[PDB]
Amino acid sequence: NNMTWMEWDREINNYTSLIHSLIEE
Amino acid sequence: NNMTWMEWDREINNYTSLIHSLIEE
Amino acid sequence: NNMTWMEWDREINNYTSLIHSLIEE
Amino acid sequence: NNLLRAIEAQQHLLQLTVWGIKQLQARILAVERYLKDQ
Amino acid sequence: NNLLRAIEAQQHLLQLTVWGIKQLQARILAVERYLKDQ
Amino acid sequence: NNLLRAIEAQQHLLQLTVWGIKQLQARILAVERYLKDQ
Repeated sequence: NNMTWMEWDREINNYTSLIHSLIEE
Repeated sequence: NNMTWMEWDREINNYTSLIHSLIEE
Repeated sequence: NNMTWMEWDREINNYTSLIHSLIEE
Repeated sequence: NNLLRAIEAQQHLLQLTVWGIKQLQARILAVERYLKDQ
Repeated sequence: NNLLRAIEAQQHLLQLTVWGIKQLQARILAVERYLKDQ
Repeated sequence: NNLLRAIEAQQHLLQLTVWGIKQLQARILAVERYLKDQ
């Protein structure tokens, strides 16, 4: 949209870190 | 398979709308 | 990483078969 | 509640991967066409 | 039951994104090879 | 427990699809640049 590949990377990483914590907890 | 990009789009959209409702409910 | 497309295919297939069994059970 | 939160976040990841696949399908089709036209 | 249904539908989405990535890997490899061969 | 195991395995699938999309974005950008440079 406004989406760039640098922003896409940041958002993938953010959501992946969250899911890791949710799954561990 | 027979899969086209127009069909791929329709199926992504269909499954995404379903998941949204399941998650809200 | 060391990742190749032949290994990528094998791992996708392995995780997909597992999820199928978990969902059925 | 952790599993619902995980599925919500995974859905956001899937939407990001669909955006990226659609960007790449349009860019490879552009390149295919450019080469055909040359 | 809503979460099981969500995971089933998400699995179908993941299969669609794998189909699309494999289509694009074969098409970019074709283009790479075409350019090497030129 | 089956649903937690499903989400863990689905996360591994999503990581694989992100690896593949990043490989293809770098390869189509390389090809775009090569054609611009020609």
